[PDB]
Amino acid sequence: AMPFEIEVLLPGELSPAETSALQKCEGKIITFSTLRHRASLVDIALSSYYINGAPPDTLSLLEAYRMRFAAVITRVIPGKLLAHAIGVGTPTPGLFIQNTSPVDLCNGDYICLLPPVFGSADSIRLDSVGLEIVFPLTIPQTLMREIIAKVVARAVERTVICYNGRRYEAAIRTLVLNLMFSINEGCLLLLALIIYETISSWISTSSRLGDTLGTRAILRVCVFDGPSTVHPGDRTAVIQV
Amino acid sequence: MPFEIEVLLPGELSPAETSALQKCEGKIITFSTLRHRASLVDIALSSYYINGAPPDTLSLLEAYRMRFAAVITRVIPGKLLAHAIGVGTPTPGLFIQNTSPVDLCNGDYICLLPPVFGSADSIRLDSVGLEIVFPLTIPQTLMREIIAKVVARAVERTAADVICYNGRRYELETNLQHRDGDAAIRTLVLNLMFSINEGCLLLLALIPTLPIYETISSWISTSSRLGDTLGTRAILRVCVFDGPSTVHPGDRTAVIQV
Amino acid sequence: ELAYVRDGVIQFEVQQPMIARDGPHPVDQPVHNYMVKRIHKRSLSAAF
Amino acid sequence: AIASEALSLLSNTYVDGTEIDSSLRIRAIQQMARNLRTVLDSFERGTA
Amino acid sequence: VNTNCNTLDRLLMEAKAVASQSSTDTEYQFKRPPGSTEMTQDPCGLFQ
Repeated sequence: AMPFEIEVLLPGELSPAETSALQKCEGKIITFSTLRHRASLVDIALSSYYINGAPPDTLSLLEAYRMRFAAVITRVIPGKLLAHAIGVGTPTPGLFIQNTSPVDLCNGDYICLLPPVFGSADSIRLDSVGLEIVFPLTIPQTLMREIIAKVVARAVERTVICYNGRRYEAAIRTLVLNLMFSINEGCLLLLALIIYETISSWISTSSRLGDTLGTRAILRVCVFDGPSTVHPGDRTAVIQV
Repeated sequence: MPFEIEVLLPGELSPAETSALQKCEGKIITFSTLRHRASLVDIALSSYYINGAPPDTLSLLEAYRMRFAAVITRVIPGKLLAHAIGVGTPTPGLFIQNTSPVDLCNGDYICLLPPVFGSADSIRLDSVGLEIVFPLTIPQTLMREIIAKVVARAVERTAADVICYNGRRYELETNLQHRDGDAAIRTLVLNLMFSINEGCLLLLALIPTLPIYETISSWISTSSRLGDTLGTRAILRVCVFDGPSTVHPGDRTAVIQV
Repeated sequence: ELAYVRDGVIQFEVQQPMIARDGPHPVDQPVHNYMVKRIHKRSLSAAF
Repeated sequence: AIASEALSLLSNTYVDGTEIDSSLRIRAIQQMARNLRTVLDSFERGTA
Repeated sequence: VNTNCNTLDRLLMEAKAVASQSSTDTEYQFKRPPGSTEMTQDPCGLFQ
């Protein structure tokens, strides 16, 4: 019952402000290709993702973020980076989180991730090496569907999100090439029922798209001696699973 | 607390059939109920029976969802053992082996499907006469392609089998059908309706070019549990640390419980 | 006396080294090899 | 009867001053004598 | 039983502790639940 560790390799002779930005960057969730104790940096950068000439859009970036391993970054020695690997059943750490999302969160709710569709505002641009390290968001699984469907209901017509009391308001243009007819096919198959290779598409493609947009939560918040509300940009404890 | 199951074996079978099943180490079974004391007939094929009648490929699917899955690891020279995997959280990751000829990657979503590639290694017995069947270990992604095209003939059954992957094409078989597999069709005759509402006629109002939001949320949850009953749900997840990066057929592997 | 004998299996065991790596993980070390071997008898005579 | 490749040991003795005198003599002599006396006690019995 | 030619007497081997044949609790005579352990005695289906 011992914890896992991942050690990131850092280059040398970096400017004394970006290396301070990694002192500003602790508590985010990082996604991992495979669990290895000898890990470089670029492997959790945007460049080691599904690039086919472009950074991967959320239509399959969500599939990657779910298929890939998770972790939480903690204090960083000026030499190396220490981060706790999560997603296996690592027992009872003092695990915290830094919420990286424009949404608000309360105490007592399940937390998951989603690929960004809004911007790239908090990621690190390492202009010295030419490599970008990106991170996901953190939303409750009360809104996993009420965050996805609400932005694309707008994106269907061209071709206010509420939680805790804060009335707040590219990678989508590929996703709608597999959904607009995903239900029109149910409309057609209602007439097609009242052929052996006509049921060969819909049942399988709908199910390839179904498990992935009904995701499950991997983190849940916990506080013993502290507040009961966490705002975007804090360091508060959670519990895995 | 890893809830352990003890399935000790009667001794009527000569010591040869213990080394004839010791090639079946680290393989999964599906228990009807759960208890730390059991017997060998409890998971023989004759226990998966229905009506006293031999089940089909379909009435063998709805059996899995109710019955609990467990991971056996070690044949004690006197008894057996299983790590109840469905509910409890075993901290030491249980080893399985991939009897299905399909290659695995680091981070797959394995499920339980009854054998279709042509043959398996289920063992018979000559003293007590117990036929213990095995399921197969396969990725979810290709399993969803399989069940579609098995129901594609299941809907032909009460009205009037080759899949490509790995550069390979593996056939599947379909037993004689039961006129109640009704329920095997009633998984989607209730699901196809809950995919269309008043916001799905406009989904025909923009067809020649390629109150609506409620159809863009309600359908999403439907799509996840359309096959959760029509099939089953991945119980585990694969991960390797410093082995070879590719898992071949006929060999062990390292997985984790979801 | 290799005459009042039928067969024998003299089976031995070897090791399987394990290069101790960095920070731990579940690997579940192998147990043994235990290969078994068969014995075959030949013979030769003379003429005088 | 006495079996071949074991009748050959009692058909003649070519040993002289054997070093391991207990390996292959008593499992032959006692095993054959518990029979050589059963055939004799068979005559003692068949009279009844 | 496929060993019908390998025995010369088995009736005294097969009639000690056969399992139950019906439920021992129900207000009726239900079938034997597969989670049964009662070794009832049956001379009836012995000779038919």
